[PDB]
Amino acid sequence: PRRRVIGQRKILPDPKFGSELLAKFVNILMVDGKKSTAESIVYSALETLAQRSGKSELEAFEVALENVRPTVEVKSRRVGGSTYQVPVEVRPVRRNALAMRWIVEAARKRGDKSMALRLANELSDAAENKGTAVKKREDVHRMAEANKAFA
Amino acid sequence: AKQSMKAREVKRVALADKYFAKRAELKAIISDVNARWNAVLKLQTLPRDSSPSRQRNRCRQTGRPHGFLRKFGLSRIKVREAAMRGEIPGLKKASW
Amino acid sequence: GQKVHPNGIRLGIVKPWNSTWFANTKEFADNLDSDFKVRQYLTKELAKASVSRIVIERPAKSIRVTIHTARPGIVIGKKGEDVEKLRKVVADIAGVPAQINIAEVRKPELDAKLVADSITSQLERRVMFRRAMKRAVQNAMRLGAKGIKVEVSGRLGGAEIARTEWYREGRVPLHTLRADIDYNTSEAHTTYGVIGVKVWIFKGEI
Amino acid sequence: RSLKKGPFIDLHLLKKVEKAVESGDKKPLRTWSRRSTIFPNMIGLTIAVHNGRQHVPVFVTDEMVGHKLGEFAPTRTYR
Amino acid sequence: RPKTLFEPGEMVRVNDGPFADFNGVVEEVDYEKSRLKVSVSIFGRATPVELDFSQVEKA
Amino acid sequence: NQYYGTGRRKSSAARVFIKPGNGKIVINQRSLEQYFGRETARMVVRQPLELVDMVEKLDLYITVKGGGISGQAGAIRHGITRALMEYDESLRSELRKAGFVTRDARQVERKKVGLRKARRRPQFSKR
Amino acid sequence: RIRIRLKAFDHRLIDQATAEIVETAKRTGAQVRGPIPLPTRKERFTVLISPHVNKDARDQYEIRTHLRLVDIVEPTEKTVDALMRLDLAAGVDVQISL
RNA sequence: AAGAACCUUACCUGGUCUUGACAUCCACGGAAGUUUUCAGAGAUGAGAAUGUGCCUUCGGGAACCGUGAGACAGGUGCUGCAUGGCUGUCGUCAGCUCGUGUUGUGAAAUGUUGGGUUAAGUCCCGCAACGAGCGCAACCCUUAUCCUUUGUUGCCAGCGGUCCGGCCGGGAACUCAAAGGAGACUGCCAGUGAUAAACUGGAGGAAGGUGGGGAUGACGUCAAGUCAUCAUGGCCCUUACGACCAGGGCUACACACGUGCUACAAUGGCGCAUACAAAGAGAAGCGACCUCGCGAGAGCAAGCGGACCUCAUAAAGUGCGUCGUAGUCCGGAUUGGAGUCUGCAACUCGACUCCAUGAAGUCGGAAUCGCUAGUAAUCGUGGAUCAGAAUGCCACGGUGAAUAC
Repeated sequence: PRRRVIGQRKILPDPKFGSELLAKFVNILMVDGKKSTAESIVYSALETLAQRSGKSELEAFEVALENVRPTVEVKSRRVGGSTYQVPVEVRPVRRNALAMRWIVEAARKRGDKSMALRLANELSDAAENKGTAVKKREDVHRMAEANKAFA
Repeated sequence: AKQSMKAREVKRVALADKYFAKRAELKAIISDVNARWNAVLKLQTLPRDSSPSRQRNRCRQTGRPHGFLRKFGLSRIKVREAAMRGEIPGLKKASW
Repeated sequence: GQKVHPNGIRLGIVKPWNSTWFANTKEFADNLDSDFKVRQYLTKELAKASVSRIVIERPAKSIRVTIHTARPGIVIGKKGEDVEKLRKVVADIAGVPAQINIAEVRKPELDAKLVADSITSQLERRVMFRRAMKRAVQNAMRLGAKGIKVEVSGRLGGAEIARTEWYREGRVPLHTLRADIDYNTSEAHTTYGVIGVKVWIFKGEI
Repeated sequence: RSLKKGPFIDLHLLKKVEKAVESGDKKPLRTWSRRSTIFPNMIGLTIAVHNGRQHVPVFVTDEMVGHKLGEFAPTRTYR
Repeated sequence: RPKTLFEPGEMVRVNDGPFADFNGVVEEVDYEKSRLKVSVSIFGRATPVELDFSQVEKA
Repeated sequence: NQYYGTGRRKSSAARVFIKPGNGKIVINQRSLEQYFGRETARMVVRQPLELVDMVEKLDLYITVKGGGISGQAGAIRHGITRALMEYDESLRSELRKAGFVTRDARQVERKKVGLRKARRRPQFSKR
Repeated sequence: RIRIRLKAFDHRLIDQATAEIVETAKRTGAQVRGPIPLPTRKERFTVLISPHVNKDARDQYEIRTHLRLVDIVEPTEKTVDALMRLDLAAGVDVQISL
C-alpha cells in the first residue's frame, strides 16, 4: 500500500500432512468457499500420483513445484511504452507463490474429464518438464532475457 | 389532498361491512363448493365497487396510497416526521 | 439535507422522550390518531397563550396531558372556568378521562417553541425580523442557557429571491450527544409565502 | 384460468340470456361487461363485446369452448 | 365461591390475585380451559390477569 | 471435581466439562470421530491438548449448539483453552504463543443500505 | 404461582418497576424468587428517506420492547393485599398468569 | 412506486351531477336505521315496505335524512427560476470563522504557518501574534473478556429414580438470556526522537497505539430534485381543468440503453440416507395433527398477541449407485392440453401444480465494475408493501479465500 507495506494474512499448517505450503495450495485451488471439496480433490490427486509414479508423497509435489519454480521475475520499468519486463531474482514467498498460481491455472486449463485427473496430469507432466505450467515458466524467462535492458 | 380518493375510501369502509363480511362467507361455502346447484347466482349480486379487493390502504392523514405502513397507520414520510420530532414512543435510530 | 436533527437522538439517551406511553402495536394506529388529534387542537387553542412545551402520555384508559406555557392563568382561568371546556372536548375526541396539568415555569424564553412562535407572531404583525431576532436571542442568552441560534429562511426582507439569515450567540455543540439542546420549528405566513424559522438552544450537559 | 366449480356468467348478462330464450336471435346488443364464460347454452347469441373505443359484434360458435368474451375484444392497437 | 357460571363483559372481584379488595371486568372468557381473562384498570392502563371459575364470585 | 470452560466461535455455544478419566471425548452425547473427526476440522480441537500431551489423562463431556462444523469445533477449541486452568498456570503461558488462548475477533460485518452485502457495491455504468 | 410479566419500552424503567415488586413482597413475608430475564424483542423498521427520488438510500429505526418475569412462589395473604397499586408505573404493561 | 386483473389511477372512450363527492351557515318537513321489485354496464332514476327509539323548560331537544337558495367548497390543474419543509451530492476529505493587536491610503494580510506527529486545525516545539467558536476524535449502539444479581416457557454438569422424553426431585452450577459494574488510559519497561509531542519492539491481558463495525456529514456548493406527501403567493376552471360509475391504458413493438437473475458442467446433473443455525413475523393470523388426491391444495381440526405454538424440514457439506466431454441425465426459453388458491370477477395483463415440446447458449469483441480478512465468492432463512401476486428493497447466519514487491 501507499502508507506502509502490508504482508498478506499468514496461515497455519494443513490438518492432514502439517505443511504450510499445501495449506496455501488448497486455499488457492478452493472455489465458492468449499474448502472440504477442494482438499478432497487435492489429497485424491496426490495419492493417485504417489501410487502411479511410485515416488514418495513428499517428492510427488515438491519436485513438481520445483520444475515450475521460477528463478527470475519481471519488473515494470516503463522502458517499452510505460511497461517493461526487466528481470530480477525472485524472492522466496513470490518464488513458491508464482509456481502455485501457474500449476493451479494449468490444472484449470487442462482438458481432462476430472479435476483430480487434470491435477494428477499437470503434476505428472510438470516434473518431467513437459506440462503447461512448464511452458508458462519457460516463456516468461525468455521474454525477461529478451527484455534485459537493465539488471 | 385530492378529496376524491378519500371520499371513495371512506364510502368503501362502511359499505364493505354493510354488504360484505357477512354474506362473503356464504359465497365461499356455496360457489366454491364444499360438502352445479342454482344457489350460486343469488350470491354474485353483491356491489362491484364495495368489494374489499378494490379497497387500497391509504395514509390516515393525507390518504397517500404509496409508502403506507399498516402498523403505525401512516406513510414513511409521516412516520419520519413524527419519529424525528420524538412523537412516536421509543422509535430510536437503528445503529447496530 | 445534511444537518443533523437533534430531537431524534437526544431524547433517547440524555433527555426523556416526549411520548413515554406504552401501548399494543396491534391497535397503535388508532391510538396514534387520538394522540395527534388533540396535539393539533392544543396548538390551535394555545396560539394566543404562546405554548412552550407539551408532554402527553396516554395509558389507553385515561390521557395525561402535561403543558408548559408563559402564563398558566389565561389557560386555567378563574378556579377552572376555561380548562373544563378544554378537558371536556379532549375527553370526547379521545373517549377516555382527560387529566390536564399546566406547570408554572419561570423564564420560558429558554424553550425553543416559545421563541419560535414569538418570532412567527412578530412576522404576521409585519414588524422588522432583524430586531425581533436580535431581541429574541439577546434576552434569552443573558437570562439563562449557554447557547442559542435562530436560522430563519424564506422571502426575507420582502425580496423576490430565496435567502437565509441567522444570529448565533454563545455556542451550540449540535454534534455532541450529551448536550441538552432544545430544537423546534415554526412556519410563518405572509403575502410573499411561508417563512421557515428554526431555533436551537443549548442549556448544558449530563 | 376460469372459475373452478362452474362457468361464471355475469348477472345482467344472464338476464339477457333468459330474455333471449323467449325473444330468440336479435340485433347486436352493446353491453359494457366482458367477464362472461361461453358454454353450449350460450351458442347462437349475437352480442357486441365492449373494447373501449368501439363494440365488436361477435357471433358465438362451438370453437369458443373455454374462452371468455374479453379474448375477442381488441383493446390495444398495432402499428 | 357462588355464581360459578360467568358471561363476557361482567364485573367480578379479585380474591387470590395481587388485586384483592378491588373489582374488574372480564374481557374474554375461555369456558373450555375454565380460565377468566380479567383486566384491572390500575394507573389508567389495562392489566390482564388470569382467574379461575371457583376462586372468584360474580359481582 | 470438575473443570469448566464455555468457548464461542461467532454463532456457536458450548459447555466443556473436563472430568478425570480416559482420553475419549464425548460431544453432543456422541463420539468425536463419528460427528466430524473423519472430515473437515478433524484436529483443530487437538491443537491446545497436543502441546501439553494429556493423551489418556482427562475426559471431556461437551454440549455444543449453533453455527456449523467449523463454528462448533471453534467453540470447543475456545472452551478447552478456557478450561485449561485445571492445574498450575505454567502450561497456558506456552499455549498463548500458539494463539488459541486469544479469542478471535473475526466476526461477520452487517449488511448496509445500498449494498448487496457487507462491502459489495452495485455496478457503475461505463459512460 | 403469581407469574407477573412486565413489558416496557426502556431498560431503566422495568428493572426499577420490578425493584418495588420484589421489595414490597420480600419484606412483608412470603416466598419470592428473583426476576427471570425473558429476552428483549427488537422490532426493526427500514423506510425510504428521500420523498421523490430514492434508489439506494434508506433510514433505519428500531424499538426494544423489554420483558421481565417475577414469578412469586407462594401466594401468601401478606403479598396479595400489598403488592400492586403503589409503583405509579404508567409505562409498564403488567400481565399476571396464575 | 414498500405490489397496475377491476380498484389503485392521475390518463382515455361513453353514461351523468351543479351550493354539488367533502366543510361552516339559513329556512322547511322528515327518527336514524333495517326491506325488497322493474329498467340500465353501473353511476342511478321511478315505485311498493316496516319503524317513529333514546328524551326535552314539549320553542320538543341532542343525533342523523331529503329539498331549495346564495355567500362558497373543490383541483395528484400551471410555475421547486416567487416559496416553506425534506433529500442527493462534493465529503466524514479537514477544513470554516469571530474579538482585539499590528501592517498598507485601501481592498486585504497575520492569526488560518516553519519543524516533528496523527485518520484529524490531534498534540508539541519554534514563533507578531494572543485567545475563543463550528467541525474531527468526543459523549451513543453492537461485538470481543470477566464479576455480581437472575433462573420460567430456557438448561441437565456434580447426583440418583422411572415413559429412556429434561421428563422429575434437585442444582440453579451452567448453554442461553439482561440489568448494573470492572477492564485499554501511550499504561509498563527498553530503544529512538528535542530533554517536547510522538514512534518501534517486548511483557501483562480476551483485545495496544481512535481493538473491529455501525449511527452522527462543518461554514457552504449545484437557482440540484419534490407546487405529485402536505402547506403556500400569483394565475386558471366553476352546469367544469370539480365529482360519481363501467370498460380500457399505465404491460403495445421494425428499436437502443441501464440495473438484475439463470446457464455453458464431472469442481457437476439425478436418486437415497444424514449433521449443524442466526435474525424475525404472526388474531378476518401463523395454521400443527389426522384423512383424500402422484401433486399444487381442500375438508376436519390444538396451541398461543409470543424463549411455550406455528411459519420451519436450514441449504451448501458428507457417504455411496448412475452418467464421461457430447449441444449430453448440462441448461431451460417458447407453445398446447388438463387443474388448484385468492378475489363480484383471472377478460386483454397474475401466481402455483400435472402431462407433453427441449430455442439460443461450448465462460462471450472494443470496453468496464466490486473487493485489503470473516472481505470477496457461494448457499439458505425472515420482514416491509401485500384480497391475492417479487430475480427488486431491507435484515440474518453456514462454509470461507486470493494478493500487496
